[PDB]
Amino acid sequence: SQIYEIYYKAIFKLVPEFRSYTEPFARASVHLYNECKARYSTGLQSHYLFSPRELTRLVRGVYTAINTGPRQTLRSLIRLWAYEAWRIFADRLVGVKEKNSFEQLLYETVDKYLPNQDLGNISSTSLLFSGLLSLDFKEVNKTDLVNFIEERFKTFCDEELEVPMVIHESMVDHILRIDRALKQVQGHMMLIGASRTGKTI
Amino acid sequence: EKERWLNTTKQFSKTSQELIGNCIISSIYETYFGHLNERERADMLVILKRLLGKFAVKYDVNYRFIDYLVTLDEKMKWLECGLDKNDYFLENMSIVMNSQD
Amino acid sequence: WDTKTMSQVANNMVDVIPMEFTDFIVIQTIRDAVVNILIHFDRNFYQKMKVGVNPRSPGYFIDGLRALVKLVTAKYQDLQENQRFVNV
Amino acid sequence: TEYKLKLKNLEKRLLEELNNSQGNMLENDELMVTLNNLKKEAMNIEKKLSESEEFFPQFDNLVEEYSIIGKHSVKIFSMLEKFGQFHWFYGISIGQFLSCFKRVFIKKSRETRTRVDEILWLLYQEVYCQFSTALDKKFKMIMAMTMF
Repeated sequence: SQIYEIYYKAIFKLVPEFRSYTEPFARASVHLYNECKARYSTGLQSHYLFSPRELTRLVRGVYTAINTGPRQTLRSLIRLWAYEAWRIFADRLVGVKEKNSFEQLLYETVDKYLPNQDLGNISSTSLLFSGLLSLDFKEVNKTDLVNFIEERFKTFCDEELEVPMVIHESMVDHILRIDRALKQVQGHMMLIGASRTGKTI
Repeated sequence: EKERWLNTTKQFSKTSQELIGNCIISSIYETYFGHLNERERADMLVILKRLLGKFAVKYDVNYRFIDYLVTLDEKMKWLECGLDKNDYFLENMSIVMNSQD
Repeated sequence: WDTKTMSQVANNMVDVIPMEFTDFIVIQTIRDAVVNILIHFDRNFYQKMKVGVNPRSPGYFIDGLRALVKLVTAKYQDLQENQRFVNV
Repeated sequence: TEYKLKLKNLEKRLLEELNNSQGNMLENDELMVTLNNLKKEAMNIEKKLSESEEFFPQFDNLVEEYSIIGKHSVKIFSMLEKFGQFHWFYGISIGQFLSCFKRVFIKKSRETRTRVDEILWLLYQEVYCQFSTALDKKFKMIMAMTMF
């Protein structure tokens, strides 16, 4: 918690207006971690393996979304932290029970360390941050991203390999995950699509 | 008397409203039933038929996949080429030939 | 594939509308009933037939939908042809 | 299927013949006998449908006794296939099983003489008689006990 409070202090030189919120963000990030490693252990799945490397990735993602993002309000900051916490911890989770478990854990952590009523739906399907539409990495509207994906998919289908498919709610979130993975410098990602999910496409 | 035989015009409407469930059954055959045993195919047929029954979809009661999707000329050609008599083998051949997307 | 995603894909697949007639038992749309039938059959198929610790995922669903579209178009065309013949 | 194809064929023949021979007289009685033969060949389809409405339930009721037979037949064949599994000489195919199952009715025809029960037991007896010879005494008695 101390080391990552120092990290949050160092990254909050881009938004000193929230200099007082450098500590609660670290503790929460640690608390989440302390729970994520406890609830989801190697007994459930072979890949439920967390480490301080995940906390470093979380801090790095927060910094990456701030440095190329518009001015962040407190709500924008906490939703950005939530987005990156999802992308680091919960994307690897399996089943639905455990994803809802992590969602409620994020709510509990925020309620514990960040008392606010400005929150909305914290689920991964409601908060969406993309650098595709906006010039900066900003939370955008759902319908905007849907229409953008459709119009770009038409051209991707006409220029590259011809494949018809249906844009659905999960496709957008997964495309956002792949985008944030391919944007960072050392981008590497493994998809577990059982089949025909089109992980390839 | 032929004026009387024209009644197939009224029979058409009844024969039409069921083609939807019939095509449902046929597509489900083509796709899933390829790698299933005779007993397996019969059981999944019963399951699909009762699912169609619980829903507001008409389907042909006296339904035979073979008679429904294969034409008599192809049914003759296949056997002439040496296909077995088993209705199971006829269904297999029909699945192999009909859909080729 | 989540059931919601399956229903979205099935709805965008049968956007072509060759069919007609009512929903005797109350959304209350024809294509929605058809895709519900297909989804339940896919689930029951993976439940009854395949043995294994839940590794597989719906692939037969897409092919079934496309084949259904193809066959329904063919049947509507043939039926209209027959009706036209008998009408003339 | 054949009479439906021929029905469409005869409809097309009649229609194509009506465009040309509309001005001909004495064609009346000729077209009369034509369409009357057609009436009969269509009431033939009607008859076959009517008798089908009586035939299909008899079939769906007869299938149950013969499935009662089929369960035992397939379990005996599974036993013999496991014999084949154990050793290479005790192999057994479907053709031999079906032949042995056919032999039972020839025997009854010569005999001239619940039918389902008797035919099932005849199946057992003929299976034992035919497939006891390709086994050794050990497996002979094994098959005897297992089929009993």
